[PDB]
Amino acid sequence: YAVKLKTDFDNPRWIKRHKHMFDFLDINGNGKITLDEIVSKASDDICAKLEATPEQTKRHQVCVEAFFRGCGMEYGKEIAFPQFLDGWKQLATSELKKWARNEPTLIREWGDAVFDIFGTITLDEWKAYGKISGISPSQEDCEATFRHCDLDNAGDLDVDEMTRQHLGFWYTLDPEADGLYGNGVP
Repeated sequence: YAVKLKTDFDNPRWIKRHKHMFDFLDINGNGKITLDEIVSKASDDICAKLEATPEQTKRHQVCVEAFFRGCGMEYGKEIAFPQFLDGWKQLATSELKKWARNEPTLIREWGDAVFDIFGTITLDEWKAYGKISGISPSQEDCEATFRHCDLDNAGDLDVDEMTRQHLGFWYTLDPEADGLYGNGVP
Protein backbone atom coordinates (compact mmCIF):
# COMPACT_ATOMS: atom_id res chain seq x y z
CA TYR A 1 0.00 0.00 0.00
CA ALA A 2 1.12 3.55 -0.77
CA VAL A 3 0.86 5.59 2.45
CA LYS A 4 -1.75 8.34 2.11
CA LEU A 5 0.19 11.57 2.00
CA LYS A 6 -2.59 14.08 1.70
CA THR A 7 -3.63 15.63 5.01
CA ASP A 8 -7.19 15.65 6.27
CA PHE A 9 -7.02 18.08 9.12
CA ASP A 10 -10.67 19.18 9.09
CA ASN A 11 -11.99 15.64 9.12
CA PRO A 12 -13.84 15.14 12.42
CA ARG A 13 -12.22 11.67 12.76
CA TRP A 14 -8.75 13.21 12.73
CA ILE A 15 -9.81 15.80 15.26
CA LYS A 16 -11.36 13.11 17.42
CA ARG A 17 -8.24 10.92 17.27
CA HIS A 18 -6.09 13.72 18.68
CA LYS A 19 -8.82 14.84 21.08
CA HIS A 20 -8.87 11.34 22.47
CA MET A 21 -5.09 11.50 22.91
CA PHE A 22 -5.14 14.96 24.40
CA ASP A 23 -7.78 14.00 26.91
CA PHE A 24 -5.77 10.86 27.76
CA LEU A 25 -2.77 13.05 28.46
CA ASP A 26 -4.88 15.52 30.45
CA ILE A 27 -4.97 13.21 33.45
CA ASN A 28 -6.17 15.87 35.81
CA GLY A 29 -8.99 17.03 33.54
CA ASN A 30 -8.03 20.71 33.52
CA GLY A 31 -7.87 21.09 29.78
CA LYS A 32 -4.17 21.77 29.48
CA ILE A 33 -0.98 19.76 29.23
CA THR A 34 2.70 20.59 29.31
CA LEU A 35 5.84 19.18 27.84
CA ASP A 36 6.99 18.59 31.38
CA GLU A 37 4.18 16.15 31.89
CA ILE A 38 4.76 14.42 28.59
CA VAL A 39 8.47 14.00 29.26
CA SER A 40 7.83 12.79 32.77
CA LYS A 41 5.45 10.19 31.39
CA ALA A 42 8.12 9.19 28.89
CA SER A 43 11.08 9.06 31.22
CA ASP A 44 9.95 8.65 34.76
CA ASP A 45 7.06 6.27 34.02
CA ILE A 46 7.42 4.43 30.72
CA CYS A 47 11.19 4.08 30.49
CA ALA A 48 11.46 3.17 34.17
CA LYS A 49 8.87 0.43 33.85
CA LEU A 50 10.49 -0.86 30.65
CA GLU A 51 13.80 -0.92 32.50
CA ALA A 52 15.47 1.17 29.82
CA THR A 53 19.15 1.90 30.29
CA PRO A 54 20.13 5.42 31.25
CA GLU A 55 21.28 6.04 27.72
CA GLN A 56 18.12 4.61 26.20
CA THR A 57 16.03 6.75 28.48
CA LYS A 58 17.95 9.85 27.48
CA ARG A 59 17.72 9.08 23.80
CA HIS A 60 14.00 8.43 24.14
CA GLN A 61 13.63 11.68 26.02
CA VAL A 62 15.37 13.67 23.32
CA CYS A 63 13.05 12.11 20.75
CA VAL A 64 9.90 12.82 22.77
CA GLU A 65 11.06 16.37 23.35
CA ALA A 66 11.65 16.93 19.65
CA PHE A 67 8.39 15.27 18.67
CA PHE A 68 6.17 17.25 21.00
CA ARG A 69 8.07 20.49 20.46
CA GLY A 70 7.14 19.84 16.84
CA CYS A 71 3.48 20.14 17.88
CA GLY A 72 4.15 23.30 19.75
CA MET A 73 4.70 21.97 23.23
CA GLU A 74 7.36 23.42 25.49
CA TYR A 75 8.39 23.15 29.12
CA GLY A 76 6.22 25.35 31.28
CA LYS A 77 3.83 25.99 28.38
CA GLU A 78 0.27 25.02 29.22
CA ILE A 79 -1.42 24.01 25.99
CA ALA A 80 -5.09 23.41 25.45
CA PHE A 81 -6.50 21.23 22.77
CA PRO A 82 -7.13 23.74 19.94
CA GLN A 83 -3.52 24.96 20.06
CA PHE A 84 -2.33 21.41 20.45
CA LEU A 85 -4.21 20.39 17.34
CA ASP A 86 -2.85 23.38 15.46
CA GLY A 87 0.55 22.11 16.50
CA TRP A 88 -0.22 18.68 15.10
CA LYS A 89 -1.11 20.25 11.75
CA GLN A 90 2.35 21.86 11.72
CA LEU A 91 4.06 18.69 12.86
CA ALA A 92 2.27 16.61 10.25
CA THR A 93 3.23 19.08 7.48
CA SER A 94 6.84 19.13 8.56
CA GLU A 95 7.01 15.36 8.86
CA LEU A 96 5.52 14.87 5.44
CA LYS A 97 8.14 17.18 3.95
CA LYS A 98 10.81 15.10 5.60
CA TRP A 99 9.18 11.94 4.34
CA ALA A 100 9.19 13.33 0.81
CA ARG A 101 12.90 14.13 1.15
CA ASN A 102 13.64 10.64 2.56
CA GLU A 103 14.82 12.25 5.78
CA PRO A 104 13.91 10.37 8.95
CA THR A 105 10.84 11.79 10.60
CA LEU A 106 10.45 12.56 14.27
CA ILE A 107 7.87 9.79 14.56
CA ARG A 108 10.37 7.37 13.06
CA GLU A 109 13.11 8.52 15.47
CA TRP A 110 10.76 8.14 18.42
CA GLY A 111 9.98 4.66 17.16
CA ASP A 112 13.69 3.88 16.90
CA ALA A 113 14.10 4.86 20.52
CA VAL A 114 11.11 2.79 21.67
CA PHE A 115 12.09 -0.22 19.64
CA ASP A 116 15.64 -0.05 20.94
CA ILE A 117 14.36 -0.31 24.50
CA PHE A 118 12.67 -3.54 23.47
CA GLY A 119 14.31 -2.86 14.86
CA THR A 120 11.45 -5.28 15.70
CA ILE A 121 9.08 -5.70 18.62
CA THR A 122 7.05 -8.72 19.56
CA LEU A 123 3.32 -8.80 20.27
CA ASP A 124 4.09 -9.38 23.95
CA GLU A 125 6.37 -6.31 23.98
CA TRP A 126 3.68 -4.26 22.28
CA LYS A 127 1.09 -5.48 24.82
CA ALA A 128 3.42 -4.32 27.62
CA TYR A 129 3.90 -0.96 25.90
CA GLY A 130 0.15 -0.60 25.57
CA LYS A 131 -0.35 -1.06 29.30
CA ILE A 132 2.66 0.93 30.44
CA SER A 133 2.10 3.92 28.18
CA GLY A 134 -1.61 3.43 28.70
CA ILE A 135 -2.35 4.07 25.03
CA SER A 136 -3.68 0.54 24.53
CA PRO A 137 -4.17 -1.33 27.78
CA SER A 138 -6.40 -3.94 26.22
CA GLN A 139 -4.36 -6.79 25.00
CA GLU A 140 -6.99 -7.50 22.31
CA ASP A 141 -6.27 -4.03 20.96
CA CYS A 142 -2.64 -4.84 20.80
CA GLU A 143 -3.46 -8.06 19.00
CA ALA A 144 -5.45 -5.91 16.59
CA THR A 145 -2.38 -3.82 15.90
CA PHE A 146 -0.44 -6.90 14.91
CA ARG A 147 -3.30 -8.22 12.76
CA HIS A 148 -3.53 -4.87 11.12
CA CYS A 149 0.11 -4.33 10.31
CA ASP A 150 2.26 -6.14 7.82
CA LEU A 151 4.50 -8.26 10.04
CA ASP A 152 7.88 -9.83 9.49
CA ASN A 153 8.46 -13.52 9.03
CA ALA A 154 8.25 -14.18 12.79
CA GLY A 155 5.02 -12.29 13.41
CA ASP A 156 6.94 -9.32 14.84
CA LEU A 157 6.52 -5.65 13.96
CA ASP A 158 9.29 -3.63 12.36
CA VAL A 159 9.82 0.02 12.90
CA ASP A 160 9.61 0.83 9.18
CA GLU A 161 6.12 -0.64 9.04
CA MET A 162 5.05 0.95 12.30
CA THR A 163 6.30 4.30 11.01
CA ARG A 164 4.36 3.95 7.77
CA GLN A 165 1.29 3.18 9.83
CA HIS A 166 1.91 6.07 12.19
CA LEU A 167 2.26 8.54 9.36
CA GLY A 168 -1.16 7.47 8.21
CA PHE A 169 -2.66 7.20 11.66
CA TRP A 170 -1.40 10.36 13.29
CA TYR A 171 -0.86 12.68 10.31
CA THR A 172 -2.95 11.89 7.25
CA LEU A 173 -5.95 9.83 8.48
CA ASP A 174 -5.05 7.13 5.99
CA PRO A 175 -7.81 4.56 5.74
CA GLU A 176 -5.08 1.94 5.54
CA ALA A 177 -4.02 2.96 9.03
CA ASP A 178 -7.44 2.85 10.64
CA GLY A 179 -7.56 0.38 13.47
CA LEU A 180 -3.81 0.53 14.10
CA TYR A 181 -4.53 0.63 17.83
CA GLY A 182 -7.61 -1.55 17.64
CA ASN A 183 -10.39 0.16 19.56
CA GLY A 184 -7.90 1.72 21.88
CA VAL A 185 -7.57 4.90 19.84
CA PRO A 186 -10.28 6.07 17.41
